[PDB]
Parts: sequence; C-alpha cells; structure tokens
Amino acid sequence: EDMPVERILEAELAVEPNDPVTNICQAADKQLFTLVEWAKRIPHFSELPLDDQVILLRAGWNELLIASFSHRSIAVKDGILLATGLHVHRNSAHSAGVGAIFDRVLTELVSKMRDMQMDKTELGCLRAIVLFNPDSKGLSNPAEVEALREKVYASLEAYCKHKYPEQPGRFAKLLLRLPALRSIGLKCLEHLFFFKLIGDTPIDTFLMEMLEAP
Amino acid sequence: EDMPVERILEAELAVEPNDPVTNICQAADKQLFTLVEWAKRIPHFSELPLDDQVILLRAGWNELLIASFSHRSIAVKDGILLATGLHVHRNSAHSAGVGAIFDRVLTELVSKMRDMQMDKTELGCLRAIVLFNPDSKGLSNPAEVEALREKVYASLEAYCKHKYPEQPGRFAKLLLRLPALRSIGLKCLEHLFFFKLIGDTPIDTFLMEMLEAP
Amino acid sequence: KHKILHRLLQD
Amino acid sequence: KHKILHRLLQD
Ligand SMILES: CC(=C/C=C/C(C)=C/C(=O)O)/C=C1\CCCc2cc(C)ccc21
Ligand SMILES: CC(=C/C=C/C(C)=C/C(=O)O)/C=C1\CCCc2cc(C)ccc21
Repeated sequence: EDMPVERILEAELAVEPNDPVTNICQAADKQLFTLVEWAKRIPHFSELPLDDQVILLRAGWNELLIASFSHRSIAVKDGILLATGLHVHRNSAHSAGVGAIFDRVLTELVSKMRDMQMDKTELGCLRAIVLFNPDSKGLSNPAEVEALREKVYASLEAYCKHKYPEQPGRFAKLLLRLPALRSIGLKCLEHLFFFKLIGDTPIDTFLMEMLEAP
Repeated sequence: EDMPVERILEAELAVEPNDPVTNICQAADKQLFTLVEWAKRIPHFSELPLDDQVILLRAGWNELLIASFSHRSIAVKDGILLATGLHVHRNSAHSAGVGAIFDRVLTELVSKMRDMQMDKTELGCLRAIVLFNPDSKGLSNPAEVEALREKVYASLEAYCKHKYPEQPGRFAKLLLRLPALRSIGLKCLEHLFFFKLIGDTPIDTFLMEMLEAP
Repeated sequence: KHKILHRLLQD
Repeated sequence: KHKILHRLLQD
C-alpha cells in the first residue's frame, strides 16, 4: 500500500537525464552519491531507521548501479555507456582483461532489456525491489523491508498488464532477470576486490568505503 | 503451451518419497543420478538436443539440488535433511566450518519455504524454470529454452491464484526466491572447488565430473 | 567430455 | 563506520 509507480519513475528521471577499468571505477564512485539520492526518492525508504537504510544500500549498491548503466546502454551498439559520459566498447573491455564479465552484462542484461523494451518505470521498480532486500543481514525489522518489496512488485505487476496487456508474461519476465543481476553483481564485486588487492586501478573514497567491511 | 503442472508435480513425486561436509558431498553425488531422471520427466526437456540437455543440467544442477533438499528440510528443526536419510544440524555444520553457508540456506530458503508453505507443485515449477535457463552458455538454440521457461512460469502463475486465490502476490514471491538460490548456489560451488583443491573430503565420480571443466 | 552425464541422458 | 554513507543519508 502507498507505493505509486509514478514516484518510482520520478526518482529515475530525477537522478539521470587508457584503462577502461579505471573509468568504470570512477563512474561507480560517482554514481554512489547519486544512488543515495535516488533511494531517498523511493517511497518509505527514508522512513526506515538509518541503520537499515545503510544495510540496504550496502547490500545492493552493486546490483543497483549495474541495472542502471545496463538499461542506459540499450542504445549502444557493442558496449556500455558510463554515467561520466564515456563509452566502454567490447574490444576495450576485452583488451583490459574484463571481457568475460563484459559479455555477461551485454548478453544477460543489456540485450534482454532492449529486446523487451524495458521502460524506465519497470527499471525503477526492479531497482526498488533490489533496494528493499529483506535478506540483507543486520536488518532490525526484516518483515518491514519484506512489506515494502511486496508493495513494489504489487504496483509493478499492476503497471504491466495495464500498459502491456498483450504481454501477460511480462511481469514475470522482468522479475526473471533478477537472478542474472545477482550473479553478475557478485562477479563484478569479485573483480573490484581483486583490483583493490593488486594495488593498481585508483579507487575513490565512496567506492572504497563500500568495499570495506563487513 | 503444453506444460501441465501435473507432469511437473509427478516428476517431483517420482524422484523422491564424522564430517558433515563429506556426507553432503556423498548426498549430492547420489542426487545427481536422480536429477537426470527428474529432468527426463519434465515436459519437452528430453526433446532438446543432447548437447543442450547437458548444458542445462551442467549449468543448474547445484541450484536444483539445493532447492530440493531445502524444501525437504521444511519439517526439520534447525538443520537440513539429506537424500541419504542423514540430518545436518546447524551446530554440526558450524563445527565443520560451513556455518555461514548453512545459515543462508536456512534463512533465505528453508525458512521462507516453510512460512509460505511452498507446495511440491510450486517447487517443481521453480526447479523447471531453473532447469530451462536460457542464459546457459553454449546453447544451440537459446530462444527454444526461453520458450519452455516462459511456458513453465505461465502454468505456475495459473496454478497459483487458482489454488491460492487469496494470495495475489504468491507467484511473484515464489519467483523472488530465485535470486537467493542463485547466490547460494554460487557460494556452495565455491566451497566444493575448495574441498576438491584441499584434497580432503572424498568427492565421487558424478560430482567430480560436474566440477570439471568448463 | 561429460562421460557420465551423456550416458545417463541417452539411456 | 560507513562514514560517507551515513553523512549523505542524514543530509
Ligand atoms: C560494480 C560495478 C559498478 C559500476 C558502476 C558504473 C560504471 C556506473 C555508471 O557508470 O552508471 C561494475 C563493475 C566493477 C568493476 C568491474 C566491471 C567490469 C565491467 C566490464 C563492467 C562493470 C564492472
Ligand atoms: C552443491 C550442494 C549440493 C547438495 C546436494 C545434496 C546434499 C542433496 C540432497 O541430499 O538432496 C550443496 C553443498 C555443497 C558443499 C557445501 C555445502 C554446505 C552446506 C552447509 C550445504 C550444502 C552444501
């Protein structure tokens, strides 16, 4: 109850109008600041205790940013568009040693989004579901987070079937990209910890903080 | 089209009526044989080319087995029931160094299944969706696999809403456990590769083959 | 490759 | 801990 897709869409429209790895890390750090503002625009999020707000963002920031640049890259030929306005071509990513993860983003996320023409409302809702992850460890009231999530996909399904009546399986199709997002999110984090370990690849303060423990 | 939940349920009913790690590995090897038979009972699966059948099972066996023993453990206090008829108590898993992954299985999977009273038909369908993973690399016809998956969750949603009319968000709730299954599946595989690397912990032939490359 | 799996699927 | 994140959320 009280989870209008209009507010979710607004949050998306409000936050967004040579080693490629380094460029990706700078873009991620950059978007981390924008991510917090996006979250504050998601209904009832800011109403949760500060401690749980931190846990939720800590637990889903990687998937949240990935979903975002992936959808942004729908208009891209063979690459990804970073928030900084730079483009990472497949060859560039390949030549940097990150071709494997790059190919997964394109095939499992970008390509699928483009083919089904995922819109900004749907993207917003999927990220809202990810943000409200009831499995996040440390939550003082997991039931409360579970409630918000249920309200999001409840509004999302309503959005679909209504906008896209001719596609009864659209709602499920949207939800079925979450497993790929989870796996891809995990691999990207592994690469980030390796970059931090090796020493090379400058990592900014906010991104570094997210890599911090726990 | 042509994906009756009745057949899916039948497949589930047909395949199922001291270091805990070693017991878990023996149970997994054991279930790998049963898994192939379960797959053959899933409509249209055996109709796919041998090469794609292999890719699908190779790509989802870990998640398929995890979903299964997790649902089987619903009647368990604080532990998991293995197919071999042995029970792995939380303390036992903890004392073996696998308490973390063990806690995730219980909290993210077992507990959630029990609370919503996930039935055998629903479990069967969720596994069928996992089996028909269109993102599996190597597929000669990914579109064909995507088609079967869509037909499964199409029948699953029909099953729900009809059996559980009073729970409109049940279908989505079921699908929303797939992300946890994916993450948990990945961590368990990591533990398995470490067990194989260390040398200790006997690993049988079928399980070993699944650890093999690619 | 995938000795075991292939044999089982064929049967 | 989580210096940056807390400050941003509070603002
Ligand atoms: C964790 C992460 C965050 C991305 C933030 C960005 C780039 C946001 C944006 O530009 O909108 C992604 C990584 C993290 C580092 C590895 C990596 C490699 C490829 C090919 C693609 C993505 C990633
Ligand atoms: C990959 C895997 C397969 C399990 C198969 C079983 C045990 C099937 C069954 O008994 O029905 C699970 C593992 C693999 C090894 C690590 C592990 C640890 C815990 C606490 C639980 C599960 C696992």
